[PDB]
Amino acid sequence: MTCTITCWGIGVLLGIMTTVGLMVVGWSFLQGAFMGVLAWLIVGGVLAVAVC
Amino acid sequence: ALLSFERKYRVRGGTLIGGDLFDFWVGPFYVGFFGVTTAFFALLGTILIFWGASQQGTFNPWLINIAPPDLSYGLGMAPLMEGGLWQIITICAIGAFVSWALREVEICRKLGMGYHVPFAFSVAIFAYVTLVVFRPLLMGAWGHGFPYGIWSHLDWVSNTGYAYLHFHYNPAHMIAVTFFFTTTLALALHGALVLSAANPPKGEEVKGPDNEDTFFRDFIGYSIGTLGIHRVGLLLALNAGFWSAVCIIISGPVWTKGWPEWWNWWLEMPIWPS
Amino acid sequence: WNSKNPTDIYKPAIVVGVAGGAVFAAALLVSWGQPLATDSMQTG
Amino acid sequence: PEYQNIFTQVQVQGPAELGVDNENNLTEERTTGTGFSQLIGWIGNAQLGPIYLGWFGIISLVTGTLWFNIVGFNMLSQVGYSIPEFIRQLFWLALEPPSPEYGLRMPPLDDGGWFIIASFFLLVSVISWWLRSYQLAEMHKMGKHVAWAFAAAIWLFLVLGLFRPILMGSWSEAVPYGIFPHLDWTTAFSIRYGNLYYNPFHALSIVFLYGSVLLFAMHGATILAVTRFGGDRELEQIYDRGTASERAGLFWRWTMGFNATMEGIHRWAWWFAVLTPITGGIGILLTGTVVDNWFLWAVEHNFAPDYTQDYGYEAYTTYDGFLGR
Amino acid sequence: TGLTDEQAQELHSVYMSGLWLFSAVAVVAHLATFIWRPWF
Amino acid sequence: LSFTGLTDEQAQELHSVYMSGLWLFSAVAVVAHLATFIWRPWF
Amino acid sequence: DLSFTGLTDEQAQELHSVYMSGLWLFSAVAVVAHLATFIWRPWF
Amino acid sequence: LSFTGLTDEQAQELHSVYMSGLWLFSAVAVVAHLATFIWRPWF
Amino acid sequence: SNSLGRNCVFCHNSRAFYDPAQHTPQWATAMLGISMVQELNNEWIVPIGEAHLPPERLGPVYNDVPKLACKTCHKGYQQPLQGLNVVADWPELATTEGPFYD
Amino acid sequence: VLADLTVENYDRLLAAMRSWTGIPDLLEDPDHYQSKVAINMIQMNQTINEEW
Amino acid sequence: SKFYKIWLIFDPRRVFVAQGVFLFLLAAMIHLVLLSTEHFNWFELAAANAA
Amino acid sequence: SKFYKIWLIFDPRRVFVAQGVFLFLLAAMIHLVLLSTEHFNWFELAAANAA
Amino acid sequence: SKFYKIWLIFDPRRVFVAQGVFLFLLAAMIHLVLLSTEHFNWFELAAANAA
Amino acid sequence: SKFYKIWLIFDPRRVFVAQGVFLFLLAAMIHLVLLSTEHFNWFELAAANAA
Amino acid sequence: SKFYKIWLIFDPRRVFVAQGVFLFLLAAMIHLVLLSTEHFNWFELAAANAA
Ligand code: BCL
Ligand code: BCL
Ligand SMILES: CC[C@H]1c2cc3[nH]c4c(c3C)C(=O)[C@H](C(=O)OC)c4c3nc(cc4[nH]c(cc(n2)[C@@H]1C)c(C(C)=O)c4C)[C@@H](C)[C@@H]3CCC(=O)OC/C=C(\C)CCC[C@H](C)CCC[C@H](C)CCCC(C)C
Ligand SMILES: CC[C@H]1c2cc3[nH]c4c(c3C)C(=O)[C@H](C(=O)OC)c4c3nc(cc4[nH]c(cc(n2)[C@@H]1C)c(C(C)=O)c4C)[C@@H](C)[C@@H]3CCC(=O)OC/C=C(\C)CCC[C@H](C)CCC[C@H](C)CCCC(C)C
Ligand SMILES: COC(C)(C)C(=O)/C=C/C(C)=C/C=C/C(C)=C/C=C/C(C)=C/C=C/C=C(C)/C=C/C=C(\C)CC/C=C(/C)CCC=C(C)C
Ligand SMILES: COC(C)(C)C(=O)/C=C/C(C)=C/C=C/C(C)=C/C=C/C(C)=C/C=C/C=C(C)/C=C/C=C(\C)CC/C=C(\C)CCC=C(C)C
Ligand SMILES: COC(C)(C)C(=O)/C=C/C(C)=C/C=C/C(C)=C/C=C/C(C)=C/C=C/C=C(C)/C=C/C=C(\C)CC/C=C(\C)CCC=C(C)C
Ligand SMILES: COC(C)(C)C(=O)/C=C/C(C)=C/C=C/C(C)=C/C=C/C(C)=C/C=C/C=C(C)/C=C/C=C(\C)CC/C=C(\C)CCC=C(C)C
Ligand SMILES: COC(C)(C)C(=O)/C=C/C(C)=C/C=C/C(C)=C/C=C/C(C)=C/C=C/C=C(C)/C=C/C=C(\C)CC/C=C(\C)CCC=C(C)C
Ligand SMILES: COC(C)(C)C(=O)/C=C/C(C)=C/C=C/C(C)=C/C=C/C(C)=C/C=C\C=C(C)\C=C\C=C(/C)CC/C=C(/C)CCC=C(C)C
Ligand SMILES: COC(C)(C)C(=O)/C=C/C(C)=C/C=C/C(C)=C/C=C/C(C)=C\C=C\C=C(C)\C=C\C=C(\C)CC/C=C(\C)CCC=C(C)C
Ligand SMILES: COC(C)(C)C(=O)\C=C/C(C)=C/C=C/C(C)=C/C=C/C(C)=C/C=C\C=C(C)\C=C\C=C(\C)CC/C=C(/C)CCC=C(C)C
Ligand SMILES: [Fe+3]
Repeated sequence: MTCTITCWGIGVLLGIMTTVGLMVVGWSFLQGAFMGVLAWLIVGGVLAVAVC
Repeated sequence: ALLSFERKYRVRGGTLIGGDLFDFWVGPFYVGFFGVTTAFFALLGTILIFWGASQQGTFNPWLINIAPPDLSYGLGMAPLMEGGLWQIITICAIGAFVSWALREVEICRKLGMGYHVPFAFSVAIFAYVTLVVFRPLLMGAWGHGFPYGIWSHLDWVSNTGYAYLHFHYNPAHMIAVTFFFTTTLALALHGALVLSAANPPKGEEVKGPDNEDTFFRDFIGYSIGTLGIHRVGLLLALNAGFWSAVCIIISGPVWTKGWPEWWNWWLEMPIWPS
Repeated sequence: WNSKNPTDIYKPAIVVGVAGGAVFAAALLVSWGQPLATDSMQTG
Repeated sequence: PEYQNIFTQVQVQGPAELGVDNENNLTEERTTGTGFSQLIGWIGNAQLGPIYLGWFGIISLVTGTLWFNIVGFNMLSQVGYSIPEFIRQLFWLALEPPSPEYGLRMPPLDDGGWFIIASFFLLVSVISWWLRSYQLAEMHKMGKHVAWAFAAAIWLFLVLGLFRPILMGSWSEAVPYGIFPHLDWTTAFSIRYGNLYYNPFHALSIVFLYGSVLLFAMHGATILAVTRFGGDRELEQIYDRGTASERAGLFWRWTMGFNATMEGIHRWAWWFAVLTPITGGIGILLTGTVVDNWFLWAVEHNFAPDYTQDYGYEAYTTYDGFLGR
Repeated sequence: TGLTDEQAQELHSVYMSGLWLFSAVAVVAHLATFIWRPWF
Repeated sequence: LSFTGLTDEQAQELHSVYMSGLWLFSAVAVVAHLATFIWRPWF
Repeated sequence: DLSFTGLTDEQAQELHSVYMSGLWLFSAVAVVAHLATFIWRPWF
Repeated sequence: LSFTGLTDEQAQELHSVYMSGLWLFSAVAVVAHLATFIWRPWF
Repeated sequence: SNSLGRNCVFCHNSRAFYDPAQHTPQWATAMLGISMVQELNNEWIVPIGEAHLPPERLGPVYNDVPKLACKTCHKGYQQPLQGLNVVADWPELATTEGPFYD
Repeated sequence: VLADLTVENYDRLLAAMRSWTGIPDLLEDPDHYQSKVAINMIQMNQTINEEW
Repeated sequence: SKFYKIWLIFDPRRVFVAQGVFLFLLAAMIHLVLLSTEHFNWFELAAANAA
Repeated sequence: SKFYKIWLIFDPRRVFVAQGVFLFLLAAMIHLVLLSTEHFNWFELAAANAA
Repeated sequence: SKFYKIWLIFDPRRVFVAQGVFLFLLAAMIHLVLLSTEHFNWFELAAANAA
Repeated sequence: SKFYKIWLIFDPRRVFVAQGVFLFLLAAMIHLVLLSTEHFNWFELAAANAA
Repeated sequence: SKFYKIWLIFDPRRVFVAQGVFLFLLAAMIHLVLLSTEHFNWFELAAANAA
């Protein structure tokens, strides 16, 4: 691999960034985490397929 | 006694501690250093249960109940008949479980096989440890552990479940329960394939791995394989043990309100129109 | 002079960092102590 | 450390395996369309092979969709065709069973009438899938353990929604078609009939449910521990026992005094899983039709624990003391 | 698979040069922080 | 000497571009920080 | 003359020239959009 | 040079058609946004 | 439970929700609360709302008078205002037959 | 219902109810619906502390 | 100046996809951040501006 | 001045990807930290300044 | 002080990555604890100085 | 006295790395214990010293 | 006496590492026990004398 894991690692980092970003602008930790989980699955999944 | 093939495997060595001082077999059981400690802890714990049962007034296995101390005692030791016996049996139980897992390490080291079983048992130990010491430690009292009774420890589960007003809504309980119903799903189908292939209709040849590989391919459109089912199978059951440990360690130390109230994050999201 | 024989140099460091970590966590849990105490009341 | 056989470290992909065949001519109804997924290939086999689509499979798939659609169309119409509200309340909406006032008669479409029709298609869909499992095993010339194990699951499935409501004389005893509502039904069912913990068959089903996960963790770990001896090829270890079966047996013989064979492990595996819904089906069938209160049944049969301590919080602490004031 | 004597000679010299450069900024930063807001 | 296959002269050429990129990134960062300090100082 | 991507120096030079033109154009539109936003509602 | 095994002449042909479609899609959007701004301005 | 801020085991023993011998003394107080809420809603709150409350104070669906329940007083606490003595200094609201300051 | 109270007690209680109910004009106009609700609701409050 | 050598390290096909995904998400996130604020939300301002 | 030898140890492809991810994550983290504070929150400052 | 003999037994790839991560984690931790305190929090102090 | 013979049984390569981890963990532990204290939290003493 | 023969029984390298871990773990555990108390807490004791 060495690229799918990196893309997966990029997605989870973006998910954490989107998690704290929503908390700063309001929202809640649980609501922000779900979007972070969603961002990790979507962006990480898209990257794992779009770029290899 | 031995088996028809056991003699060539009963070799000296493979111990973690104690060497050949304890390296022998009693009957079929392997006795190690941790088989000695297992015998001490299991027997002491079992006897103390019946000693507590004697003073409790009943020897009925259903009605035997060694309960933890009151929440007022905190994390300190309690009088042995005011909940202190439960604390000693817990120490004996933890010592027996850890010794049992470590004894399995010596057994599988002597057989030159992987340590998957002692690791998998350690998850079961962790599920027990998070129930009897970790969760009581976080909640500040030994009285939060489950009592040592066949039916008495069901009342603890029922009360702890309703301590959060509907325990099915626990998100980690949902994940953990989904793993149990699927682990039994995987066990039923995996056990069925091997039995079906090895036991065809009378008068017909037994089948190989290909026939079961193509059966669920014909059945559900995909077969995970002979090796894959054990790999996903251990993971399904380990996740069942791990997530069950999670669902109870977040109930009270991390979440004190009702579990339905947890899902309020999803209901009142900003995206949902009023 | 030097020794050129093979040696797993990080093997003892890892176990020290784990045993020390348990002591590190215990000292914090004794000094600061139980960040979320979640005290309970007995009703039975 | 040593390679724990949890994820395959190298994958090989060749021509797609279309499957075996015999005089039953399986290839007629196979899709002959294969795909390979390298993500699922890390833990298992990577080929998303062709699926045999027969008439039991198609009828089950079609009727299952009708039950799925009727439930879904009702849920969508329950929120007034509001898609954002349907998604938001997806885990909360359901197709509720008929009201108890209608007994076993056909209720109005809005008051459980569509539930019976949706349940009718679900019952046909589930039975058709079971027939597919039975037919596929017969056409593959193997044993019917897959169908027999499925029938055990259907037994609890039939008792929950078909047999017990008929015995109880009311369609209202069925389980609602919802994510949370069948959890609410599960909790309400235990509360209504005393405490389902004290149902011996519920306790028995838990024993085999715990045993199923316990065994299949044990079997999965043991096979992976002996997979260095080709233990994952269990079938060849049954017809010709290798050291993988010997060490797997001797590991458990030296641990707990007794073991199994490479074939006998799956008999333990099959029966513990099969007994989970069989005892559960009996326990549910005996609930309401016979008992109606399980804790009182436990008290009557003298296996309900008795407690001597007081019950109020005032007996252990004070309101001010708990508040720390 | 190991370093020669010559290889480690230049590696240490670079590492020390980075050590002083990193420390020099840190010492300056700490002095600036102490003047701005002392902690003693 | 090398661990990743790059020659000594290749790394010298690569480092020069990297430092030039690093200085450019730091140059605008200094300008960005200087403008922010005037707008809202934190000292 | 190292190249981990198989591109020659001439190929990479031409690719950057197009990419640079496909960076100023994106930035020029962004600059115009940012200027219009600042006139509409300034943020500093 | 060509990672997709596609010639330079083909790429220019493909882009010219793609740009023609892009402008047509954008031309509709400009008219669509102009109609919306008249009906309900957002500035 | 939500109105009191407590849980189900505050007033009940989970193994027997029916058994009066397995109930805490708070269960008896809650049982008195059910009667009080019904009396307040049926005879006090609804009759006065149906004659004086304006349409903007009524319900959305049935245009019904707002009613009170457990959470109206507790508002998420085991006792209203955490057991604060709110009637010692207000004898006027303590009885219906003239204040008794004594 | 509250006319039998003394002058200092009536003023003390009436001022408290306005603060308690957040209505600065409570019991000012007898024909007001809020005042008429309060008069009945004073009796209900006394009933809670006495009957219940 | 001679930044063109970054393509000798980064695969142009790999970086272009990553940059395209990053730029849209950054643009979407910033747009959503402005909507979160009560001063730069152009949708709510138009409602207030129209009175 | 001898720091160029760091590239003999680290593969440029691995470090550059790590540096790019770290630099943006650090930059985003500092930006979010400022937005949390009531002083260095330019979105709220514009609202207060306009009012 | 030469002390260059230590580098013979160490892999430069492993120690540099471990040290580089360690320094940033240490630097971030000290910056975080300073922000936790009400005296050395320069973000809160800047607000007080302005007001 | 004659403690130089500890290296005849202990490996100096492994001991040096092992004690380095131990020493840092000790220093991090002791430093973080002082912060919990109300008398040796030098961050809080600066606040009291200023006031 | 004649206790020097324990090294003819115990491996000097193996006992020393076990002794080192045991001695530090015992020392750390005992120090933490005093911190868990009130009388033998030199950190809390110093604060009391200050007041
Ligand atoms: C009112 C009741 C609530 C409820 C409240 C709880 C509570 C409370 C708990 C669970 C927990 C669990 N619940 Mg729930 N739960 C409810 C409804 C359900 C339903 C259902 C269909 O309705 C299901 C399937 C489950 C399923 C489960 C699993 C997630 C889990 C079970 C324990 C576990 O995993 O093992 C883990 C336990 C072990 C692995 C035991 C370890 C064994 C040791 C190591 C070995 C024993 C050796 C011993 C000495 C025997 C040797 C003697 C002889 C020699 C052999 N719950 C209802 C709604 N649920 C329990 C849990 O998660 O525990 C972690 C938990 O505490
Ligand atoms: C407050 C909650 C009550 C409770 C109320 C109930 C009720 C009610 C029931 C159980 C039952 C079960 N409980 Mg209980 N239970 C509680 C506490 C627990 C605890 C615990 C730790 O506390 C545990 C572990 C359990 C465990 C269990 C299992 C042993 C058992 C289910 C058997 C089975 O496998 O079901 C799995 C079987 C099915 C899911 C149905 C078969 C499904 C069919 C065949 C599949 C059709 C698929 C369908 C078409 C959809 C297909 C879609 C695909 C995508 C294509 N209960 C407490 C007491 N429990 C069951 C029982 O009694 O068994 C005797 C049951 O009915
Ligand atoms: C991955 C998680 C799953 C799991 C796995 C698992 N369990 C395992 C293993 C594995 C992989 C083993 O290898 C090991 C084994 O050898 O099993 C046959 C084992 C094992 N888990 C067992 C049972 C078991 N597993 C359970 C569940 C699970 N274990 C999970 C489903 C449960 C549940 C749900 O409760 C039980 C009861 C045993 C058969 C065995 C452990 C044997 C052992 O510990 O032996 C030493 C101890 C004694 C002989 C007796 C000790 C007595 C004590 C001193 C006193 C009593 C303490 C106890 C708290 C009593 C409480 C009683 C009341 C609660 C009724
Ligand atoms: C009791 C022990 C375990 C068990 C055993 C068990 N279950 C089994 C079996 C066995 C032995 C099978 O052989 C059988 C099987 O085939 O498994 C793969 C099965 C099975 N049990 C299943 C699941 C299952 N198992 C469960 C539990 C368990 N059963 C335990 C874990 C449960 C629970 C927790 O209740 C469930 C839900 C199924 C996966 C499978 C057979 C069900 C089946 O296929 O029914 C026919 C229905 C359909 C084909 C369609 C269903 C509805 C679709 C989702 C609709 C289509 C949606 C799609 C979006 C199309 C939309 C179209 C429109 C837009 C037009
Ligand atoms: C007195 O009364 C007065 C005041 C007069 C009055 O009434 C005021 C009214 C006023 C002002 C009208 C205000 C309304 C307005 C303005 C209506 C908006 C108008 C809109 C929205 C226009 C729709 C057209 C969009 C299409 C139809 C796109 C089609 C898209 C196509 C299909 C492209 C997609 C297909 C592809 C293939 C591309 C994908 C490519 C690849 C896959 C390669
Ligand atoms: C609240 O918590 C509080 C209380 C705060 C707390 O915990 C207190 C903190 C405590 C106790 C921790 C104490 C910290 C300690 C002890 C950390 C020592 C710090 C050190 C050591 C700094 C290293 C700097 C290394 C660099 C920056 C090198 C630069 C060199 C680089 C790497 C280039 C080298 C590369 C080459 C030359 C090229 C390669 C060469 C060839 C290929 C030849
Ligand atoms: C919460 O607490 C708070 C207080 C907030 C907190 O955390 C405080 C922040 C903390 C502690 C972070 C500490 C910051 C640090 C450590 C800063 C690291 C940042 C660094 C070092 C900047 C690198 C810049 C590198 C570039 C941008 C190069 C550009 C490269 C260009 C693009 C050239 C690339 C191309 C080539 C090389 C060509 C190849 C050549 C050939 C092929 C020949
Ligand atoms: C919450 O907190 C807040 C505060 C919000 C926050 O987080 C703040 C976030 C912050 C400040 C993020 C920092 C942003 C940064 C750093 C922005 C990077 C953005 C960049 C760099 C823009 C590149 C654009 C270049 C293009 C897109 C060119 C187009 C290229 C075209 C398509 C041509 C390509 C085609 C070819 C080359 C042909 C091939 C050639 C041959 C075959 C020869
Ligand atoms: C409040 O803010 C919220 C809402 C939060 C928010 O997120 C804001 C939204 C944000 C920031 C999104 C930013 C939008 C962007 C970036 C818009 C991208 C849009 C683009 C780029 C338009 C492409 C149009 C291309 C077409 C449609 C071509 C048509 C193609 C035609 C059909 C030709 C096809 C080919 C052939 C026919 C044959 C060719 C082959 C040969 C010739 C061989
Ligand atoms: C639960 O109940 C409560 C009440 C709470 C409870 O606690 C009850 C506790 C209960 C009942 C425990 C009862 C304790 C018992 C029975 C323990 C007896 C203790 C024993 C037996 C230990 C002898 C001391 C051994 C040493 C210390 C040897 C020293 C050896 C030295 C080092 C010599 C070796 C040196 C050599 C050089 C060898 C020569 C070698 C060559 C010649 C080669
Ligand atoms: C009139 O009133 C006045 C007076 C205004 C007033 O109010 C008083 C205010 C006053 C006095 C201001 C007090 C100044 C303060 C508080 C400023 C602290 C700031 C300090 C001290 C310095 C920071 C500089 C940080 C850099 C720039 C580091 C550079 C490090 C870089 C990032 C390199 C690190 C990375 C590596 C080495 C990589 C190694 C690689 C491997 C290991 C692989
Ligand atoms: C996007 O597409 C659209 C389409 C829009 C959509 O919405 C998609 C659909 C969506 C989202 C609905 C999602 C469905 C959900 C969540 C349902 C979960 C289902 C659950 C949890 C099942 C509980 C267990 C029920 C039992 C145990 C039954 C057993 C009963 C059986 C069936 C026995 C037969 C019963 C009878 C009464 C016989 C009647 C026959 C005669 C009378 C002859
Ligand atoms: Fe198997």
